[PDB]
Amino acid sequence: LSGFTVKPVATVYRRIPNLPDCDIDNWLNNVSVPSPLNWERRIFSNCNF
Amino acid sequence: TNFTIAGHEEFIQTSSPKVTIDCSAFVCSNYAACHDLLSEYGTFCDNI
Ligand SMILES: *[C@@H]1O[C@H](CO)[C@@H](O)[C@H](O)[C@H]1NC(C)=O
Repeated sequence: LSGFTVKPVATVYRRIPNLPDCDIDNWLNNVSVPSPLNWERRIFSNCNF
Repeated sequence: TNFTIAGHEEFIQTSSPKVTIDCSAFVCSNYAACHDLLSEYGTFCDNI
């Protein structure tokens, strides 16, 4: 017959708490709008969003 | 004028390991979205 797999009995969930926000809205809604010639870049890491 | 007796050994292959392959489990082990497309063929695993 066809194969089978043992069904899981629980669920493991691990995350790092106490992390600051990324604040992408504060970067997108900035009053300093650049141009395609001098486009800007900001990297978001180790944050929640 | 004088003789002795010599012994020799020889092996001939007769049997072989009976290998069975589960085609459905080999292709779409634990994924239903995979089986939904593997059943669109079916006959490949059947003939295997
Ligand atoms: C825009 O970005 C600059 C540079 O970080 C910052 O000084 C300024 O407060 C920002 N303005 C707004 C409205 O977020």
